[PDB]
This record gives sequence, structure tokens and C-alpha cells, in this order.
Amino acid sequence: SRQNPSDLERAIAGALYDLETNTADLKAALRPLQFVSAREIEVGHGKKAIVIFVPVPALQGFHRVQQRLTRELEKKFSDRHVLILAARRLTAVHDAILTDLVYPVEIVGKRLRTKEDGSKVLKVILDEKERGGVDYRLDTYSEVYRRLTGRNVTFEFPQ
Amino acid sequence: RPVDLPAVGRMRGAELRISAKEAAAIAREVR
Amino acid sequence: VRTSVLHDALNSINNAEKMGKRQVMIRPSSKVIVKFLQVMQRHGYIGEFEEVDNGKIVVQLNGRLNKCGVISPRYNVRLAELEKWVTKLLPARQFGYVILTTSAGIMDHEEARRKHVAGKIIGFFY
Amino acid sequence: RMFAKPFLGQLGNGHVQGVYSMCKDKNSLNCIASGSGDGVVKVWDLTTRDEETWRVAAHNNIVKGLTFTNDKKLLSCATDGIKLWDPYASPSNTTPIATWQEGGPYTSLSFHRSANTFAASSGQGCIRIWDLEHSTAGQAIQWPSFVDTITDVCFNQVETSVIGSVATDRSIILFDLRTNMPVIKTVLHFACNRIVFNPMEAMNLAVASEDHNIYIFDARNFDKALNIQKGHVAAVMDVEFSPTGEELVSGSYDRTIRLWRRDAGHSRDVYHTKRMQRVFRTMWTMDSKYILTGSDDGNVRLWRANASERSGVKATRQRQALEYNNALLDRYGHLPEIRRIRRHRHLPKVVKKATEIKREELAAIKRREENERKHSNKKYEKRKSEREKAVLVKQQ
Amino acid sequence: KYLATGLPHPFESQQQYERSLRLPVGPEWMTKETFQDATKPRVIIKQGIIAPMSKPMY
Amino acid sequence: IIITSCVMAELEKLGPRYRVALMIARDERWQRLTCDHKGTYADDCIVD
Amino acid sequence: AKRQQDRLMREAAYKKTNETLDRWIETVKHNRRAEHLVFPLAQNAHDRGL
RNA sequence: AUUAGGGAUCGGACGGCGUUUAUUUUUGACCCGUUCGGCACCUUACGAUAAAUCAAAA
Ligand SMILES: [Zn+2]
Repeated sequence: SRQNPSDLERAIAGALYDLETNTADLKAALRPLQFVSAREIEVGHGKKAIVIFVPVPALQGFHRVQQRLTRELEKKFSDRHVLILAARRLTAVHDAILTDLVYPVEIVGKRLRTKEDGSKVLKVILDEKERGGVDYRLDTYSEVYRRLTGRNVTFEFPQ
Repeated sequence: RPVDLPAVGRMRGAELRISAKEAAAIAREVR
Repeated sequence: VRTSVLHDALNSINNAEKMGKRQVMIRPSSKVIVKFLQVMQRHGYIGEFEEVDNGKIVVQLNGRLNKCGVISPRYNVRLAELEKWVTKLLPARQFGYVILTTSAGIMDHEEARRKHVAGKIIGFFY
Repeated sequence: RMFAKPFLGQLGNGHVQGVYSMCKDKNSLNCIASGSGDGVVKVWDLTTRDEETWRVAAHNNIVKGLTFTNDKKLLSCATDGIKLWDPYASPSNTTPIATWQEGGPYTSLSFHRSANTFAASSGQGCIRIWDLEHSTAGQAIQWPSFVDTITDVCFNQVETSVIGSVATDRSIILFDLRTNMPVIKTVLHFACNRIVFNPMEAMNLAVASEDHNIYIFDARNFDKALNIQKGHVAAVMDVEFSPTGEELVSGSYDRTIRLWRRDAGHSRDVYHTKRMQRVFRTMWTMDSKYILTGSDDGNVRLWRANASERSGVKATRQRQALEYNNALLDRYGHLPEIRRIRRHRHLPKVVKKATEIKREELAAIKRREENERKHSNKKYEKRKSEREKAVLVKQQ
Repeated sequence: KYLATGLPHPFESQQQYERSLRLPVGPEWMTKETFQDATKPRVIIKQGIIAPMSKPMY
Repeated sequence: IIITSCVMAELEKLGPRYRVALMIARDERWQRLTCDHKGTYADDCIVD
Repeated sequence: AKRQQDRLMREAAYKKTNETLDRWIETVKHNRRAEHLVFPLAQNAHDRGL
């Protein structure tokens, strides 16, 4: 593809190979995929979160099959938050990063709050149908967006 | 007469019409 | 149909400043309206506003502004012309502001004096 | 209703434009400061009113916040930041001797009862707190994931180390200072404009909200509101508790000022003046006999409470007479005749027709809800009481 | 009209209420001491500054 | 220049739509002479 | 998780606050149920024990 | 850019504590709530202005 491996690039590659073999009985987007990309930077304090970059047909491939896959990869891989993201190289690309980063939920709104001075902030508010399994991951979504892009956006469910 | 209206032209709602002669009349007063 | 969406927004703010509301829902949005609002918030004549999307803007207004207006012919102006234009457009030189699209962006007449940039009068408020 | 002549006076020239913030000397008895829309503060004595005592062009934009310290100095907030001046010095210094800008746009100020500490509600969704003479940047405490601009902030005097506050998320929030953290966040149906506490009942507190309504809560339990004081037309701009804590000033966005008992559920008094233009800051003085209304007409008007009960020492039978009439009312207030000529108060046309429309529309809404309940499956449920119904949600 | 049409809100029985008032309050029908006691306001405010309470009393 | 308290009051008696003129009046740098009567009636204040 | 952690921390803080308010509930109860309230309070008279 | 909504008006479309069709499901008639769309009343003007014209000559 485009890289020479790293210590956890080989780890995530051998992970998806031991998802090739000795498991399910579910096999859709795993075999036509090779090493694509992976990245690891601190989130919060004391905790980490892995992100894995994937090509654009494999995006909707993983959108067909991503339920319980992130779950098992989180459980047997380092007990940490797994995020799946495209590899790209401006604002439409940033909205693409947003809607790729939030996989089970469709966002509802982007909210640009100006203040009493020229300071501004963004708030993206998500769907109401799924709330329970995200609030422990919302901060991780926010910090990985802040590290990959650099813009300060906060993620919330409206009330 | 309302005191808030400027006198350079006429106002419809939030729209101020200024004819070319009035802006040229300002172009006379600046010189 | 009025193609000046910023004029429709200024009319909305004028009617809300007359009837005394505390917010509005300006349905068609534009970046120039955003910039006018930022100058408005610099001079504190509006409380706080948020751009929301389908978009529109919620504009919480305090009740300090009196009247909004747009110069439709979008008139080009130089420095001495800026001073004389602002003295014939606002009721007092120590009240209200006019808006310019200069080469340095969109700002009021005091900022255009600080940068010494001339430009094009578009709108005003008090 | 003959002797109801409640207006008293107009504090000096007033500011230039509208008056947006003001604050008292919570220690002495006569010292008032208010900051304008044009970035200037004035400090007034109550005994000599026709002229200002002290004046300084503080900021550029409107003077959002203002308060007195304990010792002699005072502090003003705006978009420039916050600064500390001294009004009572043998020289009139114009230069403020302290300043702060970091922490984003501050909204509001509040100063501690006993100590030299004070808190500031910023725009950054965060309150930062200084301890004077040995702190510089202060502690920035906030809800963990919070952005929205916190508007009001108030030191609770009776139980110290406790400060409640409120943001534009239509939520209010409670904090602690011994363990420096937020405590509770509760979200309402509508946006609140200001929070104060009940200075004689520590667990009780007060929010003024753009639902035209005032809500009293117990801090220990936000399950239902303790008191719904509803009388208004437009948004309520500010509330303050009487120092006796049984009475309440409510200045609202319409040109009215409504004077309240603590348990009422309706007005005791309404004040209106065709001069007065918008209300923004209403504070009792330290006496619970006079309230002060800070206008956007640029006036600081001085009104009396006890709408007829003139000040002055009283001869024995004079006060026996007036107490006699008072308790005489507290028996016979509910007869129709005397009730109508105690409730009869003339209102200006605007607020009159507006409250006609409001009562009509709320009757329509209730009829909607009743028909829907009767012709829906909600009929087999309890009528949820309104002091319950006011809260949207509570969380921690 | 000198009747009272609706029950007063603290009350629960007409007989409670009609027997609750029951007593003239002025100086013509009771002693001056009972007058003082019967017209005393619930709250009394002197001159001064009501600084909010420092120590919880009871 | 001098403005009477009656004049100031009459301006404020004119509604919010006169706010600019009100502020113009209330610009500080001019003397303010009071009145002591009941009227707040500009013309009589002036003539007296 | 940081969320539940700060939740329980602020919950304990809330408990302590409610304890500190329970130290005032008795006085509040008294004054709201009492016959006659005096103002300003005897405790906050500036010349107390002289 | 709305007045400011209510009381009614019908044209859909949506729902339902329910009566009658219904021998029980449709479905239709009565009632309620939501929604757009409009023939029109009144209220207050948001003002006006050339007045006899107005929810428009705002
Ligand atoms: Zn006079």
C-alpha cells in the first residue's frame, strides 16, 4: 500500500489475520484488505485510543460490516477505544471526517456559537435514538478530531 | 417627522435608496 | 423578491428591535451577514448569536440598538469621504456605525480609520 | 389605594445611555454603583443623590458586571475583562489598580460574604475565582464538558463555599468551594436570566427565566419547584431577594417592576412609569424598605416598598392605626368589594392588552391539552402538578 | 356581596372558617393588651441593616 | 448650554423612538439646572 | 470512565452540601413556623456582647 | 419581514380515550390532537400616510 510497518501496525495487521482465521463464520470486508494505516496518540490523561485509516470502498464495506467488529477488536486488543477513519489529504473533507468518525449515529446539526467577542466554537449534536453507549466515548471522539484536524468542536446530544 | 431617518435619501424598511445624484452631491461636498 | 438577504435580515432585526423581542430566526444565511453580526457583537448592540443548520441563525438581541439600514447602491468612498459620509449618515458622530467592505475585510469606520483603508459603504446601524 | 404614591426619586443625572449593571455595599447602608452601556461607572451615596460621588470611564463596551469588595474597593466586568478601582480616596484616582483579561469574556461578578474572594462567570462556560492579595489567575472551575456561556453567578452569603450559577443551556448549576468542583446540573424548559439565593433560608434559591416566570427551589432537591411566581408579560430581566428574605423584587423586560411576598404566587405590587424604558437591575437596599430600579432609560429610580407606608418615626396611635388596618386586611381581604379595590391597579396599554392575549392563549393551550388528554390514553394517568412540570431534567 | 363566595385558600371547612374569624379585633371589644397581641405583625423590621444570618440559630 | 429637568423629563415622556435625541440630550458635558415645582411643563418652566 | 468518576465525585460533594444544609434546616423550620421574626438578627448586631 | 392569535371554514395527510356502520376486519359518519393551503371576520397596528384605504397605501 503506502507504508513500511510499525510495532503496532504489525499488531493490528496480525489482529485482522487472527480475525481472518480461527473465528467466525462472518467474512465480508476482511480478506480484500491489507495493511492500510494506523495511528496512536494520547486521548484524555492516562488513556489512549487507536485509529485505523482505511480506503474509500472499504469505508462502505465496513459500513456493511462494522457491528461487533469494533467490539471484539476493543476487547482483545489493548482494552482501548477503536476508531475507524478514511485516509485523505477543505470543509467538505472535514464534514467527511466527522461523518466517518461517528459511525453508528448520523449527526443532526452543526452549531457555530459566537460569543460576546470574536471567539467562536462548534457544537455538533447527534441523534436521539442511541444515547447509552456513546457518552464515555464522546470525549474520545472530540479529542481525536482535535488531534487529526485542529479545530475545537464539542459533541453533544440535544435536550 | 421621524427623527431617526437619515437625510441622504429615502428608506423602505431596512433598505436605504440613494440616487446617483445624491452620492455625487456628496462627491461635491467632499471637494 | 428581495435578493438582498442581508437587507431581509436587517429588516428582521429592525422589527424585532421595535417590538422588543429577545431573539430571532433569520431563515436565509450568508457569510456577509455573519460578518455584519460580528461587527455588531464587537460594538455590543446584540447579545449573542448562533449559526444553526438544516441554515439560519438565532440572534439574541439586547435592546440597545435602535435602527438598521442598508445602503443598496453599495457606494465607493475614500477617507475624507468616509468622515463626511458618516457624519451625514449617523444622527451623531458619537452614535452608531457604518459598515465597509475594505481590502482588509469587513469593519466599522473607526477600524477603517485605524487601518487607514477606504472602500465601499454597504450598511449601518444605530 | 388613595395614599399609594410609591415613586420617590431619580438618582442624579443617571448614566449616559442605559444602565446595565449595579450593585450595593452589602456592609454599609448607602453606597450604590452602576455601570452604563457606554463603559462608564458611577458611584452614588443615598443621602446626597442629586450628584454622583465618583465616576470613571471604565471600559469600552457595556459595563456587564459590577460589585463592591469588603474593604473599600470595587470591581467591574466587561468584554475588556475585569478591573479593580477605588472610589473613596482623598485623590480621585481614575486608573484602576488591578486588572485581568485571560479566561475569556467574563459575564458576571460576585463577591464573597466574609472573605476577600470573588467569583466570575466567564463566557468560556467556566467560573474563575480569586482570593485577593495572594492570587493572580484564580481557579477555573466548570462542568466537565461545558461550553455555553454562563450568565449569572452569585455567592451564597449564609452558607459560604457555595455558589450556584446558570448558563444559556437553559440549565442552572451548583458548585462547591471546599471541594472545588461542580455539584449539580439541572436543565429547564426555558432559559433563565438570573440566579440569587434566599438570604434567610440557605437551602432556597431563585431563578428569573424568559418563560416570564420566577422559580424558587430547594437546592437539596430539584424534583419540583418550590414556588412559581408568575405575573408578567415579557422576559424577566432580574430578581433580587429582600434582605428580610420574605420579599422579592422582580424587574422584567417590559417596563414593570413587581414587588412580591415570599409565598405569594402573584404580585403584591406593580410599578410602571411612562418615562421608564427598560428595566435591567433591581436591588433592594440594606433596609428592606426601598428598592432601586436600574433602567435602560438611563435612570436609577428609587421606589418605596410598602406602597403607602411612609417612612418616619411614628406616634403611637399612628402606628397602631396602621398595624390595625394591616391585620384588618389579613382578615377581610377576600370580600369581593374590598378585594377589587385592593387589586385594582392601572396598567399601561401595552402590558394590558398583552396580558389579555396571554391569558387567552394560555386558556387555548389548556383546552388543547385537556381535549388531548380526554381523547387520548393520558386520561388514565395522574394530572402532573406544575411545580413538578417546570423542571425538564436533573443530573449529576 | 357582603357574603364571601369562595372559601379562603388555607381553609378546609366553611364551619372552620366562619368560626375561625368569630372575633372582632379592634379596641372596642377587647382589652388593649389583646389588641397589641392581635395586631402585631408577623415580621418586625427596625431601622438598620439586615445582614443575612451568620450562624444558624436553632 | 443648559437643559431643564422639565425638558429632560419631557424627552423621556416621549417614547423609545426618540432614544437618539434623549442620548444627545444626556451627553454629560453640559450643565443641568434643576426645577422645584409640580409641573414638569417645559414652556412654563422656561418663561418663569 | 471519567464521566462516571466525576459523577460519583460530584455526588459525594452533593451529599456533603446536603449535610451542610441539614445543619440549617432546623433554623429554617423554626423561622418559617414561628410566630414573630425580628430584624435585623440578634446575632448580626454589630455590637453583640457588650 | 412578520403582525397574532383565537373562534369557526373546508382540501388532503397523520394519529386515537372513544360511539355508529359492525354478524367481526375493513372502511364510512360524530369527537379530539398534529400538519400544511387558502376563500374571510375581529382584535392590536408592526406602522402608516395623500384622506374616505388597511393586517396592507405597513
Ligand atoms: Zn422647571
